[PDB]
Amino acid sequence: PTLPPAWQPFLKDHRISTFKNWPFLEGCACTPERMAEAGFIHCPTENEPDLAQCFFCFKELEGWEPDDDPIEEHKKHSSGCAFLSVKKQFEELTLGEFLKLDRERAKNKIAKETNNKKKEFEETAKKVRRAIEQLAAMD
Amino acid sequence: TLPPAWQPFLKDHRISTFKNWPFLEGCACTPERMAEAGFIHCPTENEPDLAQCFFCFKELEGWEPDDDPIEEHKKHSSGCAFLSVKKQFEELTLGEFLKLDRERAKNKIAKETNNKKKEFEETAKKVRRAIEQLAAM
Amino acid sequence: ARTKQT
Amino acid sequence: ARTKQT
Ligand SMILES: [Zn+2]
Ligand SMILES: [Zn+2]
Repeated sequence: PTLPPAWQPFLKDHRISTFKNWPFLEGCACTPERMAEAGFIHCPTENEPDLAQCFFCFKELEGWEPDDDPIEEHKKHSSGCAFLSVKKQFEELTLGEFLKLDRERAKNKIAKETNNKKKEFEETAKKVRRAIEQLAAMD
Repeated sequence: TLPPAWQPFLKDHRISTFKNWPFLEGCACTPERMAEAGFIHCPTENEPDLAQCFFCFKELEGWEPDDDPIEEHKKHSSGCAFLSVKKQFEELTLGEFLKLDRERAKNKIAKETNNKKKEFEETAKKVRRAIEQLAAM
Repeated sequence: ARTKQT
Repeated sequence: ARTKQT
């Protein structure tokens, strides 16, 4: 209401709130506060119940261990992510700055969708190619 | 790009609201100038030049070509915070922006309330008159 | 200009 | 942690 849904993930408090059933709490370095401070949203599936995604660059990481530092993991796995460079707090950004960042996020989202479609297409290509080789082979 | 509720903060949105504005080039109250002053175009059947500040909700009709929209806004609604905003939109911090939208939200409620007052006072006049007529004969 | 009436 | 798979 006060901020549009599509922009809520920019907010730490929103992000923390996504961690309804995170296994790692007090005593662990990767607590929800720390995951959220690093950009991660919680995306648990059947197969991967610890799945986390950067809201900004869309990198997905599973297999969290208690001693994992979310910032170092984000730096390691997705070094190019602009969000890691944002030193200012949200209220302190200028709208130009904020709009610039949301453009970059939109480009990141497209890049991710695109890279996905590519890999899915390449896999379909492999199937079809195989099927056609088999037929030439029988022949 | 930006949520509907917040578009009126943007000059280009505001200008766009002037679909059939009589005062064009050569006039002091052009759409660019109206928009720079905070006005949105709200034409009715009865008042086709009706303009409203998007921020303080002041409504002004009866525009004349030499009218400077900023001086009209200053005159008619002296306390409107929007007139204090010197910075361009992109240059505001989100805190600054969110502060302004809170104030606008209050302004809107203040206005709705002032409206309901006037409507209530008008019904009171009607009811008073009815009772007089009934008490008379 | 001036203040909407009615 | 490591990247998602499949
Ligand atoms: Zn990231
Ligand atoms: Zn105003």
